[PDB]
Amino acid sequence: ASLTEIEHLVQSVCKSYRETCQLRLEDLLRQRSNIFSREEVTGYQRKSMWEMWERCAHHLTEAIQYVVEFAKRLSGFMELCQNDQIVLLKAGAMEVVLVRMCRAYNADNRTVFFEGKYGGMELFRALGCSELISSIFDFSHSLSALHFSEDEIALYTALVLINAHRPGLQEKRKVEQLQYNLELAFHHHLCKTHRQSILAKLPPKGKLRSLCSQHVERLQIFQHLHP
Repeated sequence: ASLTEIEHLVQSVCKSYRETCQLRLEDLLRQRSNIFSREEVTGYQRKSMWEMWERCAHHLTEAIQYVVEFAKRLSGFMELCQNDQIVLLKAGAMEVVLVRMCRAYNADNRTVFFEGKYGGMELFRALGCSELISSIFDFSHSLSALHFSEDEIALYTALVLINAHRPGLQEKRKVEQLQYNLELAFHHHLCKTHRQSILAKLPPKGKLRSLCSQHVERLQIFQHLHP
């Protein structure tokens, strides 16, 4: 690539994220004062695990739909054979959703935006997997402390998805090329915005794999019996 072709890649990835970000950052920030009351929190905790599951499943499925639309607008993604488009999304979609969640999290009171208001992890008590929920909250708290910009999220999440080492890739070389060009873009933008410092602060890549694998294993247990 040439430097202006890289800048062009950046701009495009950043626009794709803006068009598929699902909740706009301005509206999340403005809602931080809109917090569940103790009686509303009690209402969630009284819900059966089954109802909580169904709600969580619906919001996850919505989120994944936006991630998929994002993938589709990354240049070169749609020219990949359908097998590899599926491999990459199967592996990385939930990982991207976990990263996107940091935008909806308030590290000042450890609350997340859920169904219209902010609430703590105790909102989710009826699922009975506090270990998992607290590690999700802990991961988002780790990310929020970086003060991730919109564009940083865009570029980082595209590299979450465009990863040549996922197994079953039928055109591993095409994916490498796209990953390479997105890495150049990412590192270039960090230089133009003076944010080189965040690279060494990003989650160990295995961190997201390992958290997503656990998260899916809970989802697995809920959406087998009773889809």
